[PDB]
Amino acid sequence: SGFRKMAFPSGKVEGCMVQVTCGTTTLNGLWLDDVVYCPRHVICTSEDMLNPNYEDLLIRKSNHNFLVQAGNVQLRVIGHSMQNCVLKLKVDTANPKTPKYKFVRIQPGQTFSVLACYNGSPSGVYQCAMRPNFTIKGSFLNGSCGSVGFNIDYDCVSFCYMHHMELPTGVHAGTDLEGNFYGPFVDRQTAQAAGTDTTITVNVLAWLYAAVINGDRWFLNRFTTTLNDFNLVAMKYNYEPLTQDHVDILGPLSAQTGIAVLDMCASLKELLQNGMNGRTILGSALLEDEFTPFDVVRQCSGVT
Amino acid sequence: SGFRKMAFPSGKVEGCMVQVTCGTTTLNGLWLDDVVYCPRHVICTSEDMLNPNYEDLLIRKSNHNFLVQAGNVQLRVIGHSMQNCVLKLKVDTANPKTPKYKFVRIQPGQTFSVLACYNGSPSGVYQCAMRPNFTIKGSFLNGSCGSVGFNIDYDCVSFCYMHHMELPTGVHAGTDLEGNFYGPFVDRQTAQAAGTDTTITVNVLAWLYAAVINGDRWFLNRFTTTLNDFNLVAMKYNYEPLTQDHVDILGPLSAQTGIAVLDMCASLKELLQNGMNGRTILGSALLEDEFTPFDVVRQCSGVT
Ligand SMILES: Cc1ccncc1NC(=O)[C@H](c1cccc(Cl)c1)N(C)C
Ligand SMILES: Cc1ccncc1NC(=O)[C@H](c1cccc(Cl)c1)N(C)C
Repeated sequence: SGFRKMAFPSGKVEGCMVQVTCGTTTLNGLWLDDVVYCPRHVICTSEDMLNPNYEDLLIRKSNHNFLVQAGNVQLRVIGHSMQNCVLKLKVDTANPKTPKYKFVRIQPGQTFSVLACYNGSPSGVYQCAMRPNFTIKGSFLNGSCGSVGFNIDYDCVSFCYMHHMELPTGVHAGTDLEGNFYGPFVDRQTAQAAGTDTTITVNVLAWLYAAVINGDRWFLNRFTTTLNDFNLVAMKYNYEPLTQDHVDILGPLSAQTGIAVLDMCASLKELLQNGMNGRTILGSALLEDEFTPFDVVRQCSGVT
Repeated sequence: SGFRKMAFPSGKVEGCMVQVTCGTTTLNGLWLDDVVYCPRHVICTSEDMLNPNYEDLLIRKSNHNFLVQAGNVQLRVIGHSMQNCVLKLKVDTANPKTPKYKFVRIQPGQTFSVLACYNGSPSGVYQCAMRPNFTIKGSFLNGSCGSVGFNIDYDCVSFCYMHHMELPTGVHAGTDLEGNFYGPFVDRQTAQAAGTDTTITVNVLAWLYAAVINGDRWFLNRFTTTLNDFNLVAMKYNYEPLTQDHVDILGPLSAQTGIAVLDMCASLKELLQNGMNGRTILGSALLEDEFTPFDVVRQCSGVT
């Protein structure tokens, strides 16, 4: 029993973190096999970030200009290329701590763990959701660029995020491991619109199922609703519209608790319209949306 | 910017987790040097747990009855002893992944990360506070016994908790790594009173300082208070009394923000008496108490 915002064990990722320095700038790199991945803005100075021409800035750089250090050992850079907003530094040594890995571009609403790093050293691990607006609400200071997000299936690490930028609103933006930004963001010091964000409805419902499994059942009621009726309430409260695909994904949780998905929707509708009346659910006084149905099943069954 | 409930990187602890089996029961062990540590209830069957005589149950056991497996390798047990509520299994091989470590008995109100494990394999990592009543609100299922709590200073892991029991109320109890339970708990299947819990006042204030540092300042007011006036409010709302030692510990945060500790106390007093009026602080609709002043400094400065 109990339900916590749990991150994956970070060990396999800690063994991949390196420090990358280019001129005056130092940030984090991810060392997988014989390639070190890092944000391309490592080649910029403060005068460049306003509107950098990354192609021209990278032309003034040679393999010997990129300093890569893994703990105390210096890696030898034998190749360098830019792929979208990431730099790929070929080194002469494969990382002996390279786990089984994949690069994946996650969907908005999905979750992942972040290993925050500074100077190539890990400081902490936390669980994040990729917001429907493609930002993440993380915890990152200057020096954290290059820190990554990931999921773990058995022994395989699926890297899904690389931290690049803090927006003027304090929210975070970054790329997949091919260097493609999530959302409309660009890697330059300009005011950037993070669109309207919505609450991940299927995740709130998954968390309500976690609450029932763990004993928090005060919010269950004698009501039901329909997808169209529920979605009229979701639009009013800026919640993502619920689809039959979402209902299908909540099937295991509906089977486990014996509570039909539309009956849980009616509980959510009443919570949206009336609030919590000063009560809490799983230690929270607000509707939590950063747990997927998969996360709830995983945490409630004990998958390692 | 941003503030998250962050756990320490779990890597150094993952390399210590083993599976311990005694007869029918399997739980987690912590392998440090040539000793494997685990809850002593591994020697019990379901008939024993109601009122076990651990001394007599351990007498029916030999070194060969304790099966220890680290990943796929079997460890050879050459000694066994009981220390309070923990068993210490001497093995013939020192763990080559043993980090620099210490055993510490943490104080109530202090925080630590938990690496939840099943069959010797890690499933997730989360940050916990030792409640003033010596329970922890974690996330543990059957099989998680032997999972540990820890803090990390530079390269040294300070192990502070070993999970033993879920109380009928769904909260968690365990021991330090010498086998002494935190609180009045005993390792037997009996109804056990977890005393009245209070909110960790110094931690709520630390979190209010984190909120100001990160831009959430709506709760700041034109008022002040005194330790005695504030403590009249803390007693009414079952908050731990604030002492000058707590004020001293909040000194770095007071120096950084320029907000005197008693002025922050007056904000807390008004939040306690009026609620949040439907607003949030650092993404929360309730006063968060599981961040110490140290955690706030660490997260806000970037300690790795
Ligand atoms: C300070 C900080 C805090 C938290 N997360 C990231 C940063 N860094 C940044 O946002 C900036 C930057 C500015 C503009 C565009 C981009 Cl891609 C990056 N770097 C270059 C220092
Ligand atoms: C099921 C479970 C879920 C979460 N955390 C722990 C447990 N296990 C327990 O609480 C029990 C037990 C019962 C009584 C006393 C003690 Cl010390 C232990 N074990 C033996 C299964």
